[PDB]
Amino acid sequence: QPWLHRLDPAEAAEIDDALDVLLKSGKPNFAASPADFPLPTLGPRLRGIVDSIENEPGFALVRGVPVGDKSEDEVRRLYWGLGMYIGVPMIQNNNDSSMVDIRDIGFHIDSTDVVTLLCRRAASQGGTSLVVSAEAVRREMSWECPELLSALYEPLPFADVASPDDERPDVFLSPVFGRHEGLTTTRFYIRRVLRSQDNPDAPRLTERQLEAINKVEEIAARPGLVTPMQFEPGDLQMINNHLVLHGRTAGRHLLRMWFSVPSSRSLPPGYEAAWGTREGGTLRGAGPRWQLQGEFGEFQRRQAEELGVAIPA
Amino acid sequence: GSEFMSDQPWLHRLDPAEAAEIDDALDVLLKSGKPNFAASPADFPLPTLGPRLRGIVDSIENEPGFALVRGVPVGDKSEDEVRRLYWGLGMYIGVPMIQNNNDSSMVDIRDIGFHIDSTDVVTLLCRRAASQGGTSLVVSAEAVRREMSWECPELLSALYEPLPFADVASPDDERPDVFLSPVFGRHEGLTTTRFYIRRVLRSQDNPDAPRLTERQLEAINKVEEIAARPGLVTPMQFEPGDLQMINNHLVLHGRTAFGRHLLRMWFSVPSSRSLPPGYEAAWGTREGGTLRGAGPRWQLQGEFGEFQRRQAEELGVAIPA
Ligand SMILES: [Cl-]
Ligand SMILES: [Cl-]
Ligand SMILES: [Cl-]
Ligand SMILES: [Fe+2]
Ligand SMILES: [Fe+2]
Repeated sequence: QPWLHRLDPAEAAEIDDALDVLLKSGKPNFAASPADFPLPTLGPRLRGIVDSIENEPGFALVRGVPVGDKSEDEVRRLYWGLGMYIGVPMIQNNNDSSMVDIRDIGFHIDSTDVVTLLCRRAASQGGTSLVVSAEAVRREMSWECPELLSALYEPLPFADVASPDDERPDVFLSPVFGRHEGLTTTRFYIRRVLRSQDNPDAPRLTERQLEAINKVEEIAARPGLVTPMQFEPGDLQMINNHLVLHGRTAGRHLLRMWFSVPSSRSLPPGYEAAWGTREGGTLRGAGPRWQLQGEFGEFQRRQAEELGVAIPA
Repeated sequence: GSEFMSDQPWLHRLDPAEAAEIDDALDVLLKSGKPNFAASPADFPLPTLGPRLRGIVDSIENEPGFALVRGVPVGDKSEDEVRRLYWGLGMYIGVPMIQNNNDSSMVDIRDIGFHIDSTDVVTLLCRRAASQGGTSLVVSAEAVRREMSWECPELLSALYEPLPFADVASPDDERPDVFLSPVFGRHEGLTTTRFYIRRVLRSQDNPDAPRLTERQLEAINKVEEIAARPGLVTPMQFEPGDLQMINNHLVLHGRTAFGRHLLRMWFSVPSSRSLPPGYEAAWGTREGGTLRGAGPRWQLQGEFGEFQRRQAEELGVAIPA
């Protein structure tokens, strides 16, 4: 498939050699640069793949990352090395983590420009990853139930993933479907919309809005629109959250990273509350207060200058 | 990519050898002594351009849904000779259709209103171009529908429900026959459109046709408004020898205001799309790749009808029984 990019032996061996440089450098992750994880041929190719998910269908699966003979610690450093050719990593939670373990789901986006998942160990049976184009869903609705689209273009309340108190979350407004200068952007997450109601000041969800978001979920789950993906050790999935909704079917171990990327799209008016800034190619996304602190923060600035990602002041 | 050509991808130029091939083909046709309705590709041989023409007509089933062939040698020909040349080219395009109540299968166009023609593929051969203006305009119907899905989705339902159209095949234009058809439809993943405001408004002259509701009038007006926007329109300035080919299921066409002379033909084609339920009234048959379109009663009669059957068998166009 066009979204599948396989690594050949030389490229896999190139990653092993890159990790050796990183391990032998005596530098910790947050002090490293791409020169400490050299990918002479795979580097430019990875940048190109990340650039390509700015277009439909908005995701890519890289296959063949050599993780089988590595320790868990070594895989994380390898993953960190690959991330230096993807984007600027972001803190993802209130625990100052920039790499989250997924071990032992309705369609949704992650609150970041690009999310990646590296599979170290695959699920025995279930755990099939599901991805769908948000624009394809919007287009089905435009044929089948256009009367509901207006509800998804008006801003709806979302609980902020960065809320310190999840029982009384901070809330921002965002449309589910938007577009700016011809580039579409989506935000969909039923749980976050329902949780927004725990803030008594947030607007109340009308039944029309509830009907519309439920319609989005129903259509996204249809066979004709879904692309299933059964992760194998060494798979690196990359998703553009402006274009893709992702989900999962019912000793797995995946590693998640969040990235700001230099090719991200500028956003429509009013999207500052949800994303921090409208301008594309900037350091943005969930939990602004988490970012740009300590050694990790100094890595973000160096990495942003390396890839050409602007840091809003 | 790595190359960026001057010509648009929908522009197909003829080289000298291809032009000479048409000149030679016309010589064969004129020297055979056969009239148009008795001829076959054997009487207008295009060894290299024939297959290329078939491929271009097949390719307009996909986006962008139109093509402009440039360089047909018409400059030194009489009006009569250009018509014979055009007829020869049509034997590699599709099965020609009767277009009006005077049994014409080649109509003269002489001296906005986006619309389709009531046929699968319409072609225009430019013998003479207008000195100033007269720019041909084409727009993607699905692109118009998609703007509406963003800007005014509440109006789309009115365009998916059948609307009344005056039938071009009506004997009495002041008392037209009327059929119902949606403005936008899709079947098995392939979209189809019908749009022509004048025809929709003229349907009201038939007292039996349904009266146009406010939502329908607002919706069709919105389609016209969006189609005329600069960002969606593709202009084309015809030159002598240009052959424009348009797939009416995907493209709406129009013209800007002003010795113009174009020749129009209508074709059933073997790669045409199957249509949604209820489209029989407007098209005759839903099945794709069949002889269909406006005025079924006009077709398959006399010598022209026998040419249609021979031509349909050559190209693989089915004739429903
Ligand atoms: Cl999230
Ligand atoms: Cl017509
Ligand atoms: Cl009319
Ligand atoms: Fe997620
Ligand atoms: Fe026309």
